[PDB]
Amino acid sequence: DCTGSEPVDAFQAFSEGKEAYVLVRSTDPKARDCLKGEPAGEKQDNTLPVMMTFKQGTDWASTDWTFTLDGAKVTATLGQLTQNREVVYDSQSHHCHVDKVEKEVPDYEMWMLDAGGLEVEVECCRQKLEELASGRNQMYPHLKDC
Ligand SMILES: CCCCCC[C@@H](O)C/C=C\CCCCCCCC(=O)O
Repeated sequence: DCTGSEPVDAFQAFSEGKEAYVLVRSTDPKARDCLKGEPAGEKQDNTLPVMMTFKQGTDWASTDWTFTLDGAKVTATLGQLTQNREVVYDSQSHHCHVDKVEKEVPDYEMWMLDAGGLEVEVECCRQKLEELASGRNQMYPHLKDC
């Protein structure tokens, strides 16, 4: 069945902001190499401090974001930058989840704890992403010598 955590809750999907999640799949041809998200503090009200990292060529890169959580919704802000996402799927143990990136032509992403194990859950996330983004070429951001 591949039934995951329901109802879907962004905070729960992020392991209550106690873990780092890496981007493993994306329909975005602009997806950044090694894009990783990690907690950078405790949960301020419905907001969560997050440090996003990635690699540009051989150089590591960094940015700080404020996540605003509302159920399954995630509003990420940095300066004048605002990114809206909706966690559409969340694995049983909150090991991996699938996001819809809100925009003119929406993109879909698969994030997961940076660890092995719970491979059936990983497969389920992959399956849910295929459903949401069927027919879309996928990129593998974490498979870039990260
Ligand atoms: C809080 C731990 C991180 C969980 C991962 C959240 C995942 O579902 C995606 C949610 C928000 C991602 C924000 C995207 C920010 C872009 C980072 C790269 C860049 O644009 O510079």
